[PDB]
Amino acid sequence: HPYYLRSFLVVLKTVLENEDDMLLFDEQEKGIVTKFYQLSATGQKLYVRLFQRKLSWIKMTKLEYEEIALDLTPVIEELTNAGFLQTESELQELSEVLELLSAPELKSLAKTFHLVNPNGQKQQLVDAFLKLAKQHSVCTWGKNKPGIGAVILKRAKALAGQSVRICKGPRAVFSRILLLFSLT
Amino acid sequence: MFEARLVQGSILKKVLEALKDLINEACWDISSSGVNLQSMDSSHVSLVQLTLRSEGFDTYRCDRNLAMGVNLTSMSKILKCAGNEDIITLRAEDNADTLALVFEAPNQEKVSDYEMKLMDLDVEQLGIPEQEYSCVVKMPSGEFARICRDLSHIGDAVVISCAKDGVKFSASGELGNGNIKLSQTSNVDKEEEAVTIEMNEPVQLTFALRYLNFFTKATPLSSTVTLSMSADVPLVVEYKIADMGHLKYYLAPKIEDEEGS
Amino acid sequence: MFEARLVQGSILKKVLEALKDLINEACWDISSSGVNLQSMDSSHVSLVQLTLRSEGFDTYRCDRNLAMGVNLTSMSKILKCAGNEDIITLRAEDNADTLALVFEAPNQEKVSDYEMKLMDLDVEQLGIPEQEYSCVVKMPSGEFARICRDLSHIGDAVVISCAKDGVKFSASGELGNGNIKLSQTSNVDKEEEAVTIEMNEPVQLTFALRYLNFFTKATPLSSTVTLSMSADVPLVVEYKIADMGHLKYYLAPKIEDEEGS
Amino acid sequence: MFEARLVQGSILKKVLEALKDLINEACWDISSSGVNLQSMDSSHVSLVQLTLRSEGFDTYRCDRNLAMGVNLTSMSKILKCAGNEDIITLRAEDNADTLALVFEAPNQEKVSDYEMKLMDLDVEQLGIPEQEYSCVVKMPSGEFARICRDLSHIGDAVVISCAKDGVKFSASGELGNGNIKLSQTSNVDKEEEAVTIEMNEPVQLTFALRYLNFFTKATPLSSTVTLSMSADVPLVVEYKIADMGHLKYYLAPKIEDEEGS
Repeated sequence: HPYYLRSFLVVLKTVLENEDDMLLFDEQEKGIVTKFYQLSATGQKLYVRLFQRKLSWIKMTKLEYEEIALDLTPVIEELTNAGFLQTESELQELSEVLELLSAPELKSLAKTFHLVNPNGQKQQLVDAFLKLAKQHSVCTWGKNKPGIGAVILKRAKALAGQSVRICKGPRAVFSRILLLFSLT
Repeated sequence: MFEARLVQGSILKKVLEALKDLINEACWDISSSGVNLQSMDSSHVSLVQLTLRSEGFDTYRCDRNLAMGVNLTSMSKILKCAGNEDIITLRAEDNADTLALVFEAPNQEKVSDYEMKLMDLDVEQLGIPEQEYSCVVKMPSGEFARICRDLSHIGDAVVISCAKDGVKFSASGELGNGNIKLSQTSNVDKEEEAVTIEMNEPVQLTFALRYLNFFTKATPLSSTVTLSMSADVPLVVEYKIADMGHLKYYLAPKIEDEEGS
Repeated sequence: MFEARLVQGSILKKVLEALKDLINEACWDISSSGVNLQSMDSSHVSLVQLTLRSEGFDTYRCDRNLAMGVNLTSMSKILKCAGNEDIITLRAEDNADTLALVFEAPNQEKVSDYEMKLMDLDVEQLGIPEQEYSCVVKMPSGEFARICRDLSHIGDAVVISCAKDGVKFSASGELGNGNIKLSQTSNVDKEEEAVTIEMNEPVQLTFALRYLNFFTKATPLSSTVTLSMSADVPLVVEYKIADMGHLKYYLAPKIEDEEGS
Repeated sequence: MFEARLVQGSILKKVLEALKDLINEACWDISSSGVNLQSMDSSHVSLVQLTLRSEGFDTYRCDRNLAMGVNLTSMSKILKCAGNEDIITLRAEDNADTLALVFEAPNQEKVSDYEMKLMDLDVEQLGIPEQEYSCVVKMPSGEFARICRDLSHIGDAVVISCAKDGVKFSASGELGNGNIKLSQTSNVDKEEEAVTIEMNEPVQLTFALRYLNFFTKATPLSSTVTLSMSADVPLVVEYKIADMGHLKYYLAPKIEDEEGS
């Protein structure tokens, strides 16, 4: 969208002319915003859009945005390197990956496990799986190795694949920026 | 060079069915003395052990100890393509990732050859603590499969009370509660009818029926199952595969506070 | 207290199976005369009546007439656990809400005990008017059981047109029309192959098939249906339960004016 | 008007199931010679030809030639209602608007009549060429069906290889590769349990397994199946319909893509 590109940068370059705004923002926030202008012109769109979107660990295979490129993966690599788009990387959080996984995929994961009633409603299987976390007595059959949850997240990431998310820091600081701009 | 010629292919055919749904991947530990399978299920609650000896094999040759990672589902698909009277000629080449299954038609007119790919899993050397069992039960395989299938409808948990007058299986559910008990066979000399119980101290434990149904898929392997159990030890279900080996299962009793929470 | 001992456990299993798909809950009226049941169907279309006389049971006793509302679905699942030759021992005590079913193996090696939870149902009694019918036909169960299944693939409306020399189970549908016409048989040594028909007036009717398919699920009970109709009177299908009782099936004929629209 | 009496109703029954899942509509060209059916398949890949000689029928008469467009799925449904030992009496009048089926019973006690709706179709006739083939194989029908289902789990392309001592059924899928060879034996007195190949020149082709599974649906028609293929010639699968007639099954081989480059 041109409007997404047209506005955001305009919002910043009008909030720029206010000495109070810099008086209320520290040097670190200023440096992040300087990095943000420093970002490539065509690389602006991926942070511009997903910011104006739902916050969740979501896979790139779902993304379809092509007005930049169909293989704009290197732009995401740049964003990850600069520190906006956290990739798969630190994904060890059972709840998050279970939300990431799809319902048929959840059914399949239930099938390869031996849960009870492996056919229900989306979240019900999720807390049924989290019930398996109450453990570390049976995985101690032989070696201790309590990473039952590690096994589940490994097989889920294999089932799911890649995904990304925005770091809280930037999101928060530009939320502050646009809310000061609004003042309503 | 691994080369095994097994006359009774049905014996190998049955084994895969018992393992097909309970385990997906496992290490096929092989030695010069026979085959040895040992792994865990996905839910990491039950232990399966197989002790196929080398004597039963018609032709056995194991130059070096090997371990091949094989997809159990994949093996079942290939195995179901061989008849219940063929002569299996499982034969493996040194570090070739090729399991040369050869099915020998007893009619001696059909030649069947397949090759399957070998995965690379990891070994965990599961320690098996040998430890005696207070209550020992042997009783014909079908009724055990019958009993564990019947109590599936009524409930999900079973209380097994090894009573000296006879083992009693009880389950409780929202449909009600029901207890099934047997009586020790005294005069019937048929080995496929005895319900002999060995008593050392009375015991009562609890197990999830979803796994007991899984275990008994290997009823065609043998006529009699042997159950050994005691205080605070996992359940062991034992099958005797003729005279070439035994197939034992391990089931940890459900923790008494699991239903409390 | 109420105690009933039936040697032929297969009777209860077959009886319970027949009423599974048509009735969800029923109130079992029991007296010194014997077991009786009368419960109009869930769809509020067909009526089912079932009676068991006391002398048929090997041992019967009932101090006071009772009426238990039994979830009919759950009873069959418990009954499905019983074998084909056990000695069922229905028993209820005083004013409890628990049915104590007992299954005993013929060899006295396996004692099965189950318990139910009764539920309170309103006792709705519907009058049954006794009167004479136009066509009464005694015909083997298997033949009719085939007939209803066969005509289902064509349409959903049979037209029985009883006549002086046989039966004419016609039907129709978008695919076409099928007119099955059996021929009257009289000179048969066995009574399980006679289709003797008694008529006073000719009768042409129409009925819903999806019930009729449910309606014949009691086929294993007997081999001789006593189906009978009269003018503007609900269809009567009756099976003679050995020397135990009768299981009669009532269905009101469909209105032709509905087919016009 | 056309009238045909067939003693063996099961033969006509077995024909339909083979054709029902492959072809939706067909034109039954009827002449004094007998019954003919040629119909190019749904996916515009395979060809099916059927011929029934008039002499085999117990009674047959057709004054003027006729071809009816008849739904395969619908007419197949009706015959499922007929018993395996009935005496079918296919009949259709000169004013071609409906089809009459006169299913009977061996005891001559139950008769069933059905009416089928005809359809008007474009008669597209294709002239097949009559020519000799390079490698021709006759071999038991049951074994061929078993081979097709077995290799279906491996890949979607069987490579035929007429060789010195039989055929070289070869599956090649991602899960593995499967090679099956049948030894040419002719000393067996039972021609049904024998495989005979006549060799003129070696030729190797490939066909998709999806059609081969369907092609086997006519297994109960006969015990022996004849296969003929040559270079750049569609595969020929023929079933001998007792002494009634024959059924031939055509499939053109795939064009071998330049996967080597």
